[PDB]
Amino acid sequence: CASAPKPKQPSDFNREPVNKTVPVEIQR
Amino acid sequence: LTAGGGGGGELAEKLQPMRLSGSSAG
Amino acid sequence: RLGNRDMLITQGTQLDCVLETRLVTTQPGMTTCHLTRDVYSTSGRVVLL
Amino acid sequence: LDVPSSSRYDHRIRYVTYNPADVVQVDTVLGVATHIMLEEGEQYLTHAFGDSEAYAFARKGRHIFIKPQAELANTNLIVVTDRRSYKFRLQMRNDRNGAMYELAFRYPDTQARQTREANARAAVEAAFEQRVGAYYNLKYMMSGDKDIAPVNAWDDGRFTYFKFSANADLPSIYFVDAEGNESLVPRTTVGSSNNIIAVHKVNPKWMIRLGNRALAIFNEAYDPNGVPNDTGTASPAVRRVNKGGN
Amino acid sequence: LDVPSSSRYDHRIRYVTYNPADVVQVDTVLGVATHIMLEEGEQYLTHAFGDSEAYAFARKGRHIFIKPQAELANTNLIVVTDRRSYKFRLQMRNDRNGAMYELAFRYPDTQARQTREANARAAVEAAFEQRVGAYYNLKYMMSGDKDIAPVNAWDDGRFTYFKFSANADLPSIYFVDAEGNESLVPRTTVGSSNNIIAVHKVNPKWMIRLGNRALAIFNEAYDPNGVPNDTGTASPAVRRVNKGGN
Repeated sequence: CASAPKPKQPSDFNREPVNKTVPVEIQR
Repeated sequence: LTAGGGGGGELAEKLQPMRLSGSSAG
Repeated sequence: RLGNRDMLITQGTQLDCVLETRLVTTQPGMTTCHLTRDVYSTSGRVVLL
Repeated sequence: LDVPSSSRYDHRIRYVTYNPADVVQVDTVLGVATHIMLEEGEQYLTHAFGDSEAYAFARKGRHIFIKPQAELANTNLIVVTDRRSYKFRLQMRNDRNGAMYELAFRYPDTQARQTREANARAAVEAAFEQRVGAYYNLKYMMSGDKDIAPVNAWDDGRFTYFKFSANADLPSIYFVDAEGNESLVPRTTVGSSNNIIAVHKVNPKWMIRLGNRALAIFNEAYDPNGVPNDTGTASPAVRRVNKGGN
Repeated sequence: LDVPSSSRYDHRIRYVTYNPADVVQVDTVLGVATHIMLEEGEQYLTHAFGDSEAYAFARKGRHIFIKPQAELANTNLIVVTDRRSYKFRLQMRNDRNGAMYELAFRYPDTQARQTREANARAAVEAAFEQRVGAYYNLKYMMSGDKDIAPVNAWDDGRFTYFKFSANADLPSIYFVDAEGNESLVPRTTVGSSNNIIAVHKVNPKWMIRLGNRALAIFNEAYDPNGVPNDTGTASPAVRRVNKGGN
């Protein structure tokens, strides 16, 4: 009546963009 | 056709160290 | 005395990596982990890993 | 009959290129021990003098010394080795002048090899660094724990990249298929400060974990088709051709 | 034909710079022993004499002694080690004047090397002691036990420093993640009086413990960006280059 705990799945609410600024390495 | 002393063993035994050889990067 | 304190990592320095693969002990296998911080020399002046 | 040529420093040091279809002239005077070069990693089998008593032969691995011990010794040497067979025409010189202290060789096919390979490697490295003809997708979302969120994320149709600032800790990156299982993808680190984690795939959803902190990455511009890897390498400008032959 | 050049104290000590394409002239005078000294750790393979009996040979490690022992000692020596092949033209001198007692082989390549790393080390140490061009944070608050209180705490953007007075014991320093669990960080001690403990990170929350007294340090000016460490060292003035090659 027990099993291996699963790692925490992150919530799906405060979704936002990752690249607030353009990366430099892109040469842009 | 052709040619051809050592007394007090217990404490002394545990206090025996291990020496581990270092390693060099490749 | 230690030879060169810039190219040498003394015993007991902490390598603080993060595990990659989930670990199950039922059968003998191998693991894999990746570091998360630069490992400085004992002199604290060189990146060694 | 080839003849070795004098070096520009002293005439007792001479070079000649190995030639399988011709013999090499060796001009020795009495009382000099000439040291033949045999090229590195050569396996001696057997030799054969014209007069076994004319010259003194001694071998220590790949070193060959020759010295006359007979008057008027005009003979030849035939040494068979791992690959080639050397042909010498020994001749005694009675003036005791113009000796050769050693004989060293030049191998044509070998130099044709190395000189080609250096150019090939330089060209290959240049091709890799000169990357051109690429597009980048920059549409990525996060959801979850922003404490370990990367500062940038993108892809180039073949590789997906992540960038973390100086004071963050490099997490692990996990493949997420459609169903929701997590799995592993190989990762490599590139960048000036090793702050760029590069995985070797493109996927609509990534998973980022560090201990008990989790974050999800969505690829909002997933391309089912992508650019085929027809060059056989991480660049469009380098082939991958088979030394294997067989 | 390289001519050995004598020292300015006596003519009996001569120096010669090596050459792969030149033989060495040695005018052996009767009744003297000549010392030939190899490279440090040169591994002896084989010799060869134009006359085994005109000269007497003895070796120990990288040391050689040669002596005339027969009339008209005019032959050649080809002594070969792992690295090279020396060539000596042994001409016996008749009037027993102008002896050499040792011969030295300075290798310009090795001297050029030895000069290089010494200057490099001096420059590296100077660069480290320069220590200029940095910003320093002092927005730090502490909570809990003040009997383990450091007297000053700060960070230079790559390391975090704590300073303790002379009369206190040096505690252990612990890293706090966002969640609240603690973990280890490498530490090093620096200073004239070993009263600064430096950790290899800047983090928002530090924990200090000693027995059953616990102290927490808040970094209240946390910089997620930080300064990337491209130079590969603790200071931006020194690079870290790959000697290993391959």
